Amino acid sequence: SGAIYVGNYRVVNRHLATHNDWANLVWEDSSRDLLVSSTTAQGCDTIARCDCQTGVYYCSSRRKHYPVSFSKPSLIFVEASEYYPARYQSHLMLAVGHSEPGDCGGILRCQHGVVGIVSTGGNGLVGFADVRDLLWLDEE
Ligand SMILES: COc1ccccc1CC(=O)N1CC[C@@H](NC(N)=O)C1
Ligand SMILES: [Zn+2]
Repeated sequence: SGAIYVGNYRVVNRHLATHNDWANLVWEDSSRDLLVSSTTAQGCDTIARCDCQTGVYYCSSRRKHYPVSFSKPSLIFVEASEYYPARYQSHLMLAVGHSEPGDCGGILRCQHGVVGIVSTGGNGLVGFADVRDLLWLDEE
């Protein structure tokens, strides 16, 4: 589990969105595993606007933050899970790092701010849904 709180937005994995998220929906995209809902309180996270390929992510199954090198956002085939059939996911970045299904939502960050959230993984890989192209998260 986990979310990014930026401005009056909450960014979560689409597959973990709550009824309150759907009833306060701003934007969602199944092909990216992302959903954004509105919030009453202002958040403290800032979004990175950069091309970093190194950062640090939070892994709940280890209660630890790990440094990682990650690929550029791409279209990658993701295996079937309890939440999606096997399909192509867009804007996904892969890295070598531990992950388990419930690690989705952990933040990946660089020196510039939040880069994305854990979305996929297995066998010593972890995949992150990028958010750096969503420029509208920084305004209104
Ligand atoms: C972090 O995911 C894993 C880690 C280790 C093993 C297996 C997984 C995959 C998994 O169970 N998934 C459930 C949510 C689905 N998200 C998506 N964007 O398709 C991925
Ligand atoms: Zn950066």
